[PDB]
Amino acid sequence: APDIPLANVKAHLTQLSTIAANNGGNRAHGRPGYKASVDYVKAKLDAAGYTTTLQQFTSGGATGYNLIANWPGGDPNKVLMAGAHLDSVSSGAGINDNGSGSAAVLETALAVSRAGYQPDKHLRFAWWGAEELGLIGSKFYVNNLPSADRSKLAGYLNFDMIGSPNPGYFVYDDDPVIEKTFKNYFAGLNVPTEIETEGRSDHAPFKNVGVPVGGLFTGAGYTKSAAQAQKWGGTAGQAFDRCYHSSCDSLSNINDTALDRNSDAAAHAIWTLSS
Ligand SMILES: N[C@@H](Cc1ccc(I)cc1)C(=O)O
Ligand SMILES: [Ca+2]
Ligand SMILES: [Zn+2]
Ligand SMILES: [Zn+2]
Repeated sequence: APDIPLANVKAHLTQLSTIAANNGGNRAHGRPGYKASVDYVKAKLDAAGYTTTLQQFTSGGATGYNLIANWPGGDPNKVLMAGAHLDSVSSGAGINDNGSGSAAVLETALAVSRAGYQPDKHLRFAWWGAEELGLIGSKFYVNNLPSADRSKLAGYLNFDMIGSPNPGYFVYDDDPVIEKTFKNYFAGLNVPTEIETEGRSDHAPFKNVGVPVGGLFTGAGYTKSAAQAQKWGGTAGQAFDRCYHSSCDSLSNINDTALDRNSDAAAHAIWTLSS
């Protein structure tokens, strides 16, 4: 797998930050900063050669969108998906929650095209709307995916909050092959990981219909323990993300090292699991 350039991921976050500032301070469902976020991500994918689909739904009286991006080619009967919710709460720009996962997934999709990769499995990336309303976009996708297409899914990888400023390195303890893939990447860095428990994200509708899932998380409102600060640094007794769901979930609310490592781990897992 390629090394995902941290600067490229950070540049997507800058664009999402400007989109929030240009649209009332947020990227929330039913508000213009969300569709503007979709438009940015979709244009990058279209230019890289993806087949993109805007999947519309209505929730709360307002139109929502999921953005689906299929990389042409690969085994139609073995589809590997990766995704991230692209909405924020209305209090702020949602840069860690979840610009971080959205940007890592986008940069991995662009890296596939830059590398000339032809995965054996068909790759499909997704950016979900209305996750903050209760997983509404990812539930809509799974609810509207015919059972014959559901059975073609080899896995769903989820990235939701992966740049927390006082990070831990959590790996979902779900499908064993996906989990092993992520833990192997972190072992090569000599960075320990822990099982995710803090978390309620967009892998749940896939997990609940038997699709193998996994993912990465760096923590939200829970407090980092003394033991976790000893293994990862940062500040014991402070939240992993002191700006969770806050107006201060801005460009300053990112730990570059965690964003870089989790973005690189995302690309590692997508390459490994697709061929
Ligand atoms: N989905 C939450 C943040 C979150 C990430 C990962 C897990 I696992 C659980 C929760 C939100 O959007 O606020
Ligand atoms: Ca990198
Ligand atoms: Zn989130
Ligand atoms: Zn959230």
